[PDB]
Amino acid sequence: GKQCFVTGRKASTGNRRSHALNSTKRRWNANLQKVRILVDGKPKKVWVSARALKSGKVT
Amino acid sequence: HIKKGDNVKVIAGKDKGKEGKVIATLPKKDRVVVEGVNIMKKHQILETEAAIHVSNVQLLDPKTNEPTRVGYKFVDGKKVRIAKKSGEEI
RNA sequence: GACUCGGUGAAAUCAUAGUACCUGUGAAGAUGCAGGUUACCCGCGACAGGACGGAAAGACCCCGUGGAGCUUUACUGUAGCC
RNA sequence: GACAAUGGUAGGAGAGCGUUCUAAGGGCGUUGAAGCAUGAUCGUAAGGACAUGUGGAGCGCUUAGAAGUGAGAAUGCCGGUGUGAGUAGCGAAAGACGGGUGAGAAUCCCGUCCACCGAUUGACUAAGGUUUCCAGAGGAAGGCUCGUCCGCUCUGGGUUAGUCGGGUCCUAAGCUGAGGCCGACAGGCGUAGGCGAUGGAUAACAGGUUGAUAUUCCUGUACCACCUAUAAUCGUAUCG
RNA sequence: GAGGGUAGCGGAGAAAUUCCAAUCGAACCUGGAGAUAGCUGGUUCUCUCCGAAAUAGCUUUAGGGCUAGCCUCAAGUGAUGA
RNA sequence: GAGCUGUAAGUAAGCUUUGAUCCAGAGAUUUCCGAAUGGGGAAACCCAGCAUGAGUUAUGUCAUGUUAUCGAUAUGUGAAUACAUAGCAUAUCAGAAGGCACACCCGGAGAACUGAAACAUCUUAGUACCCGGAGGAAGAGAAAGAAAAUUCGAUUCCCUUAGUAGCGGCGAGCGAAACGGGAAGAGCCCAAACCAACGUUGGGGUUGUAGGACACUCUAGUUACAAAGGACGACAUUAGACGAAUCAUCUGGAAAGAUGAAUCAAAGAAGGUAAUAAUCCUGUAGUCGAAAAUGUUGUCUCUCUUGAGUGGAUCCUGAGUACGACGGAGCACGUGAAAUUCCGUCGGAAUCUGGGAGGACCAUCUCCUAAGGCUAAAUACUCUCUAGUGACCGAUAGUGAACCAGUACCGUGAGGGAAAGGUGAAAAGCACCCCGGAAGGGGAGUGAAAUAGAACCUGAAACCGUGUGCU
Repeated sequence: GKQCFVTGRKASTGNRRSHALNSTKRRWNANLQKVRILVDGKPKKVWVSARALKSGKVT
Repeated sequence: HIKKGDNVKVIAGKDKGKEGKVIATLPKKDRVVVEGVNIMKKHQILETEAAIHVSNVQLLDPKTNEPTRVGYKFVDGKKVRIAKKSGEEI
């Protein structure tokens, strides 16, 4: 139940392939980081992806 | 349809063409008891009367004393019963 | 216990049966086929040679491009680890 | 008329019988339809009529159409009934006689004698079963026999607590957990706090009574907590 | 003895492939599901005419297939048959 | 408008023309458990607080209201730590919870048996199972489209294109779209440039034949989208009422059958009547009827409302967006020469001389204007309510269940799962006599029939007994 607070990034699902084309299930996870950001109330620590931290966000 | 305490004529059965007086009414089973017809014997031993179907009796005309059908015409505010083949009120 | 009398009273099995022996014949080991020899009709108590006797669609052997468990320097992958 | 052909497994082709329903036409039937039983009848076959008994209300015939359309086998499915056969068995064990009940008694009641267990076949109670407990009636079925009897049928009855065991007391091992942590979803774990005896704390004994209840009813003698009105002694007492 | 815990791609085992509700080389129930079976068994009325094969080639093939040989029905050519 | 107190008998005691019983609309009462919500719990049980009240000199006891969790709104709200902000105690909320038709729809996650006569790419299959969110429908929907004509103009669904073009250990196999013919058919609102307040709320503005701000002389309530609450009479449901026409004889227990004579029909559909009925009964064709509740509709109320074109100085038209690389997924299309579009990581543009597409890619032409949001109809399905039909079954059939069947019964549990219909038209269900202890039987009687006697319509076979002709 972990997701990016700014954008909403979440893990996905797909296949892992081999040279013989055998397929098994795997997951692509988001590069979430535990960073303190500005909040209206207490400044709390939330999951924010590294892409969201680009373009300029508070910390 | 056929009220109790009336004068009827039997048109079908063992005792056909015999006038009688209605003494009981069973509308759940559609059975009418006529006085003097359909005698029964019960081992208890007594002789009494049995029930007959309402479809085997016709009302008697007050004037001709002949079988007839029934109709309604709303003479008054209430509803009254008349007789076909004539105009006399039953 | 079994055996006789009184009370009560099942089961596996079962194509129909008036169901002999010897020498042969036969899908090559016959109560039922050929030739011969024996044998009046129906019960009760006993024994176990045959009816390839009764339960179990042979676990042995082989066949199926049938299953399952186990092993490895068989092939192709993968959880983890560097 | 004249001639020629006609044994057959796998399999190919053709003509036909019978059952159920539908359309149209035309018929039968309480002076007796279908169904069921018997008969010495008819056609080359599957099959078709007629008569007589039972039966008590529906049913054929002609031409077409449609199909849940034909049974001897699958250690086939369901129901009924035979053979084994009056055969095996009737589940550890000691009964005898007298008197009653009764239609009917080796098996039911009463009395006498003999017999068996007695660190148990005797007396309590936990779990479990849930009316099998008592009285008066009954003998179809149940009782591995019989039965006048019963843990079986019918009709009515029976379980009484301030002190006994549990709750208004307490916590083991475990379970569940407000917030909180983790996790595609569903959810997993866990803090404060609760639930949870097989343990801890806690006020009653003796005798009698019914067919069925007894630290429960009754008799006699006790104990523990709480409330109400004067009082000995008490306003620094007293409760926490 | 009582109250509890460990659940099947899993538990427990002073270790026998031993146990997990009379069943365990991988429990039971319901679904995919009328799984698949080149293998055994079964397949219901009657008459008339004709009437085989158990061979060659290939085959992850040998008790299975395909093409050819041999059987049957209809339409065609017309001495081509023994 | 005359009987009634259900199946169910039967006996009592009752009610009803002063309108019983019954049908329909509208109200009131509604124990306990269950999301269960004061706390606990082995559901249908136990144990409390707070506020009033009923009884006791007083406790004990009882009744009525309220007290769960989370969330959203006002107030009081030291901490550690100066002001504050975590925690906290109150007040309010038709706020949420759970079930439901194992039907239809959209997402997350996602097998194996099987086929390829083995098998791993492929297929089964994005199917079965599970979880989440709804709705009466859901989803899609107003061109950065289809194409190559002297063009069309949102989405959805049916026919055809077509088993074509294609994909494929090029094996098994998978498999389209545009055009064309039809059902149905309306389109609008926001961000920015600009304008005045204290970044907020109002106006303005919505686009490709390029639109708008800015300067220029400049006038249809659509409550299914397009802005959101209410008042005005006509049909339709939820009880019903009228409504034509037949008499004789024969058989028979009974006539509706047969023989004869009549009638009606906007009514010859059907069911019941002692047997087969247009004229015996309930009905049918036709017409009429509504206190009261609930739907649809249409004529006024009511609530909003700025209707047109030439010029383009300058400014605005959606950014970590489009796009690229790496690893995947989905398009009929298995990375392949793969365009078109989604996810994870990392880089990363331009601003109408702009940008995207036309199956790698470049140039020329043509079409269009992404990165914000809503929208009825044609379409799919049936647990239920009313009215109907069938060359569909007729008790081993038809739903597992025609009988009080998800019942008996079996298992610790999830779960599995039966057999059983028929007297007669009418109970008229055998008064009475004889054998017993009773069950049963023989007479008499009721009934057309009692071998129709409630183990009751007909009554085949297997199988079990008695007597006889021939042997």
